Amino acid sequence: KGRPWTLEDILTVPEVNEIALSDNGRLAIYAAEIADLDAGKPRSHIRIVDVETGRTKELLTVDTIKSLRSVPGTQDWSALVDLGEGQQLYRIDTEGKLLPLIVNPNPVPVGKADMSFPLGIRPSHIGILDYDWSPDGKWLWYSQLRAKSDGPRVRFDEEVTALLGRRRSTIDVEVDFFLRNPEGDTTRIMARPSTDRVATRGGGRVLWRGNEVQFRIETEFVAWNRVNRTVRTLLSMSILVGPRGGQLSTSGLGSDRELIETSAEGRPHSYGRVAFDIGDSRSAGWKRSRDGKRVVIGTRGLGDARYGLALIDKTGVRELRADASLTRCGFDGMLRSAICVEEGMSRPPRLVRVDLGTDKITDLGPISPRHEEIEPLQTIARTFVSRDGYWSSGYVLLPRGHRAADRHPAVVVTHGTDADDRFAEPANQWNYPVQLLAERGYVVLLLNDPSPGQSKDLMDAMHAWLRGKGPPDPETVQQKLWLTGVHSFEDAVTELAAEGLIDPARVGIAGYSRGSQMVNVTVTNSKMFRAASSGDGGFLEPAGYATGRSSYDAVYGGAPLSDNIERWRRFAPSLNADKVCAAVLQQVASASPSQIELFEALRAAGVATQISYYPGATAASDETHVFYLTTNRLRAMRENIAWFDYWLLDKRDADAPFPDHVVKWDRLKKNLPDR
Amino acid sequence: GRPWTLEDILTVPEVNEIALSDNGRLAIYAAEIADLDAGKPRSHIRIVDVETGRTKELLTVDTIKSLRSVPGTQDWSALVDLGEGQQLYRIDTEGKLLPLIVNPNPVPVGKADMSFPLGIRPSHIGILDYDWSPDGKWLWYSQLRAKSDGPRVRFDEEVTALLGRRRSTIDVEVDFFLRNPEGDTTRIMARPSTDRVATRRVLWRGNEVQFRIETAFEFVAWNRVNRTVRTLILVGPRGGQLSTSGLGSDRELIETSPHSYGRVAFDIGDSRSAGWKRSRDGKRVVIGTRGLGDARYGLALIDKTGVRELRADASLTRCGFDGMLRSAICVEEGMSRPPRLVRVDLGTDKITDLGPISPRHEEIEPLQTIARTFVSRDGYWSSGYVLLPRGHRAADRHPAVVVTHGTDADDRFAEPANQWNYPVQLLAERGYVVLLLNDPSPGQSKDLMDAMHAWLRGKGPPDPETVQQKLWLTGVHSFEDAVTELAAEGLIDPARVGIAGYSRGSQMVNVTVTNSKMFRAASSGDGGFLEPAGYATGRSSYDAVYGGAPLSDNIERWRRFAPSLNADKVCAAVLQQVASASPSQIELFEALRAAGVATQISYYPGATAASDETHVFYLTTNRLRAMRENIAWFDYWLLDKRDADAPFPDHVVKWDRLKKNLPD
Repeated sequence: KGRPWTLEDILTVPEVNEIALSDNGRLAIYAAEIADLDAGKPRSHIRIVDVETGRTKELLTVDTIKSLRSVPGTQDWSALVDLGEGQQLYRIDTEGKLLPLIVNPNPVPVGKADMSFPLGIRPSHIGILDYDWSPDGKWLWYSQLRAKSDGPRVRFDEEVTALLGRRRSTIDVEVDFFLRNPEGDTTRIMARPSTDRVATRGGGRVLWRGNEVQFRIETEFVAWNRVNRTVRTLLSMSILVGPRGGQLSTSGLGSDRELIETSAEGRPHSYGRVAFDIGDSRSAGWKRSRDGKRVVIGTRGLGDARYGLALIDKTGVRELRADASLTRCGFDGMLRSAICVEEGMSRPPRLVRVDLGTDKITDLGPISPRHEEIEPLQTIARTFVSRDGYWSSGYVLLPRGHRAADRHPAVVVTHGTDADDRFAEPANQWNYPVQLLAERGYVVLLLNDPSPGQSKDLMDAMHAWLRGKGPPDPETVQQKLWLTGVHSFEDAVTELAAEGLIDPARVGIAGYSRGSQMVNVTVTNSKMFRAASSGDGGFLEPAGYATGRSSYDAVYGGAPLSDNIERWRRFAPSLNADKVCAAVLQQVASASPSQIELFEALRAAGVATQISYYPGATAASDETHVFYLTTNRLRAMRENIAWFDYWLLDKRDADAPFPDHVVKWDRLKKNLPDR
Repeated sequence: GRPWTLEDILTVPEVNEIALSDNGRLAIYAAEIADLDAGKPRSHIRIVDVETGRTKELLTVDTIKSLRSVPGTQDWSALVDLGEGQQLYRIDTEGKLLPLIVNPNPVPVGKADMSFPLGIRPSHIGILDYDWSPDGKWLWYSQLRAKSDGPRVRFDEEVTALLGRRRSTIDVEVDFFLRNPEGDTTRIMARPSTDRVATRRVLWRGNEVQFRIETAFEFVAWNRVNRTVRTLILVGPRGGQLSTSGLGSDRELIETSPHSYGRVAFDIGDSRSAGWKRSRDGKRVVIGTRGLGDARYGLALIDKTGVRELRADASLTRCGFDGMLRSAICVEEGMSRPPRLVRVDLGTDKITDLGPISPRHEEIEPLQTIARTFVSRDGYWSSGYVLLPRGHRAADRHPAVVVTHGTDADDRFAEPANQWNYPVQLLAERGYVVLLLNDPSPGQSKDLMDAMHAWLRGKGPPDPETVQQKLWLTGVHSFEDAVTELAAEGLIDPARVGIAGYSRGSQMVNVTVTNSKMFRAASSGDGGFLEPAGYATGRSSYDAVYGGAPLSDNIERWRRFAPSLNADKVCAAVLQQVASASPSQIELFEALRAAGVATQISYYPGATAASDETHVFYLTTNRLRAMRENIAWFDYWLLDKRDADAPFPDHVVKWDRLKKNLPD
C-alpha cells in the first residue's frame, strides 16, 4: 500500500536542474540534488543512463554542478562542477569519469559571506563563471572572475549610497573573457567591471558566426574576431526564435492565447489558438534544430497548470501530451528525440524517453526509489472564483485517511504562481511541511495569487509595479496586486467550508517572499485566519524604502515621510498592527530592518508573535533565501508544525524543535488584547 | 620659527599615560605620535629622571594603557601591545619590559570581521583590565575569552539587537582572575558580554576583593582565602564627596558626607583634567580643575585647613604623583605653546621645568591666539578661541571658518578632539581667520542643564520643542551673533565664512546650515544624529528631541527640525567626511542632492576591507587626505580658489557642475 510521509522525505526530495542527452541520443547524464545529512547541505549525485536499455549507473557525488552539456564533435560531456575546491570546468568522458579541463588557480569567494563578492547565492568559490563550446567543439569560450587587488580607497556620492544595506564586508572583482583556439592557446578577449550584470551573473547567450564570437554585455551586443583579434559592436541573440526566424510570443487574455511569430521586419504570423503560456522559467525552455525548420518550446497550460512540450514547424503548432508534467528535458542535435523528467503533484519524478516524431513516451526508471514507496496523498486540482470576479488556480490537498463527512482544520500555503503540477516543489512549499500536515490531519490548500493574465486590470496594475509609477492609481495598485488576493483566500475557505470540508474556526495561512507579502496583508485586512507564518519577508514595510524606492513608489506613491504618508498608514502592515488578531510567526534568514520593524510593531500592539532568525554555516556565512542547510530546514518545518498545532488545535507538541517555547507562547496568549 | 605644515598637525604627540615613582625620583610617560611608515599611531615609551631632567627613549610600541607604579617596589606595570595583542607587562626600574601575565589566545576586537565590539581601534586584547592590591602582593586582572559554539537560531529581542550590524561579530565572556603572592591563579567568576562594566571598580577590604558587575547593577565580593562570593571617585580628606554649587561666575567647593571650602574659580573632575588622587593617610587630596572663562586645566590641594589651588602659566593635563602626594610630574600644555614636561612641588607650589616633549613643534613660529567669549541674542555666553592668520595686521579683512566640537575649545595644544581633520593651523597660514567656538556652556544656566538632563534621560520635562532650542538652536544664534560681532570690528568678511565640526559639532553644522543663511560652506564629519533613519537604534536619545517616532503623531516635530527634511532651507555647500557610512548619513546626502544643494559625501575606509575606520581617524593616509579635502573644499566655495594640492582631482570639475545647477 505504501508508507506514510515523514519529515526527512520532504527534505530529501531530489531536484534535477541538469540533464543532457548525447548528440547520437544513445546516452544521457543527469544530476540529482539531494539534501545530505552528513554534509549538512545538498550534494549533487551525477548519474549516467543508457537511453536504449534504461540502465542507470551512479558515477560520482559532488557539491554543485551547473551548465551540463554534451561536447559537440565528441561523445563526452562538459559541466561546471565543484568538488569543494571551487567551481571549475570539467570534462566527463563517454564512460562517465570526470577529469579537469579548465581550472582557475585563484577562485574568488562568492555569495553572502565575509570578504566575498555579492554575485546574486550559496557561499562558495567560483573559478570558472561561464563557458560555451563552438558548434564544432574546436573552440572554447569561457569567463572567470578575477578578484581586483588594490588598497582600500575613498568612495564618494553614489558609491556610498550603494553601501546603505550592507550586512557584511565585500570585495571587488572583474570578469575576464577568454578564448582558446584548437591548438590549446588561450587569449583574453576583454575585461568587464562588476557593474555588468550580464557578465557577472553569467549563464548568458553567446553565438558563433563565422570568424566571430558574439555575446552580451552591459555598460550592448559585442563581437570578437577569432583571427583578427578585434572587437566591434540582433534578435538572433534572443530566446524563443521560431522556424521562420522571428520572435515567438503569445497574445490574448482569459482562457486561451494565440501563438504568433513576428519577423524582424515586423510581419506577424499566427499559428492559431493555444491553451497554454509560452517560455516559462520552470518549463523545458526552448531548442532549435540545426536546419532551423523545427523548434521545441517549453509550455505551461492555463487551468490544469501542467508543463509539457510543443513542436513548431512549417505546418503549424502541435503539442504532445503526457499524463504528467515534463519539467527538464534533454535533446539531440536533430531534435528527433528527448529524455525528460516526468513529474506530478502526488507522483514522484521519473525519467522518460520521448520520441518527438511519433509522440510516444517510453518510461524509464524512477529518479527517487525512496519516494516511490510512499503512499500518494489525495490531491484535487481546483480553481476558485472570488467576490471580485477573479479566478485563482491551486490544489486541494486532503489529509491521510480522509473519508466523506469529515471536518478538518486547514492551512493555506501560497507562493506566487508556483502551485502547479510538480512533486513537492520547494519554490512553493518552502519550509512549510505540506505533506506532513496532511498525515497529521490537516487539509492543506495550495492556492496561487489570482493569475494576472486573465484580466486587463491585473496586468495594468502589475505593469505599474515593475515600472515604478502609475497609471493606474497607487490606490488601485494595492487593491489589484494585494487586497483582491485576500478576498480570493477568504472566498476559497468559505466555499470549502460550505461543503463541510473545512472548519472555519481553525484555519492557518503561510507563505514566503511574495507569499510573505500576502500573509502580512491578509492578517491585517482579515479576521478569518487564526495563525500565520510569513517566511523571509519585509517588502511593503517603510524600513526598506530607501533601498526599494522604485518598487515602493508604485504602491504608496512616494516616500514614507512625504505627503503620501496617509497611504503608508492605511496599507503597510507594520503600521496596521492594531488590526491584527492572529498568531504571526516570522521565519527569517536575512534579518533585514524591514522584518524587525514588523516584529517590533506586532509586539508593541499586544499581538502574539515571534521572529525566528536562522544562521549560516558559521558566523562568517548567512542562509540563502531558500534554506540550503538541512539543520535549518528540519527545524523550520518542525517550528511550523508546532506553531500551527498550538494556535489552531491547542495542541502542545512533544516534538517541538525548540525548548521552553510553548511556555512563552502561553504568556503571549495571556497578554492578548481585548480586541 | 618655521611655519606650520600639514604633517605637523598629524605628528603632534598625545600623552595619555604618565606615572611617577613612589619615591619620586623617576617617572615614565608614553607619547603617541602618528608614524608614516606604520600608517597609524605608535606609542614611544620614555623614562625620565626628574632630578636631572634626562629623558631616555626606551622602546616604541603600538598601544599602551593603564600605566601605574607597582606598589611595594620601584618597578611599574602597564597594558602594552607589541603587535601580538595587548598583554600585561612589567617595567623594571632600569626601564626594560618583560612579560607579567600573557593570555596565549587573545580575542580580536574593534570594528572588524569576526571581532567583538567593546565600544575602538581593531586589535587583539589578551588582558582587558588589571589592578594591584594596596600592598602589591595580590593581583586582580580580567581577560576576554572567545565563546566557542556553533551558530544558533535567535528569537525576538535577540534579532532586534542585530538591526544595525555592518559586519560579522563573535561572542565573548569576561573571566576574572586573582593571583596570590605565591603565583597561583584562581578564576573568580565569568561574566557575559551583556555586562558593560566587565567589558569596558575594584576595592580591597580585609580578606575580600570587591568589584562591580551589571546584570541592573550589583556589588560582589570574592574572599581571597575562603574562595566564596556574595552580594553586599572624588573623595575628600574628611571622607565626604566633592561637588560644586555656586552657579554663574565663580563656584563654591563643598565636601558632603556638609563642609564648605569657599569660593573657587574652577569646575571639578573633568575627564580632560588630571583626575583625582588621595594620600595614604587620607589627610590630603589632589583634584584636576577646569576653570570657567580662560578654560585652563590645573590642580587643587585640599587639606584640613582649606582649599588651595596652584597656578602655572599654562594648563596641566596629565599628572603623576608619588605616594605621599608631596610632588608631581605633569604635562604643561597651551593653545599656541607645545607640550613640555614639568615637575611640581606641591608643598611650595613651585614648578621646575624639564625638556620639551616634541622638539619638532618647538621650532614652529607660534600663531596668534586670543581667548574670547561671546554673548548671544538669547543671553548665553560661549567660550572659545580666535586664531589670527600669519602676517595679520590691524584693520584687515579675512575669510572665516568656524570649527566647533562640544566644549573642547580650551587651552591645549592642537587637541585632536577639537580640530579633528579640520587643519585650523594650516588654514591660518594660508590667510584664513579661524574661529574656534564651543557650544553655550551648559553650566551657566538652569535652562541648559534641564534640557541636557531630558536628553540623557530620554524624555521630558522640559518640552521637546525647548530641547531643540536649548541644545541646538541657541548654538546656531551663538555662531551668528559672534560672526556679525567680528564683522563689525572689521576682522571678518561676512560674504565668505565657513563652518565645520564632527560628532556633536556635526549636529551643530547640520542645524545651522538648515536654520541660517549666514554660512557659505560647511563640512560635517561623521554625523548622522537627529536624522529619521537612525531612530530605531537610538530610540531613547531621539524621544527627548522629537517626542516620539518619525511615523507617529510627532511627525510634524520631525519636519520642522530634523535637517534631512529641511534640505530646502539649505543654501550652502555641505561636505560630509564619513567613517561609518551610516544610513542616517546617507539619508542626509540623498536629501540635499534631491533638493539641488551642492553636496558631497566622502567615505574613508579602514586598513583592509575587513576593517573600518574609527570615529577619530587613526590612519595617517586617511587623516592627511581628510585635511586636504577640507582645504580644497573651503578654498573652492569660499574663495573661488582652485587648488593644485587637491587630494582627488576628479572633484573640482564635478564641483563646477554642482555650482551651475544650484537653485535660487
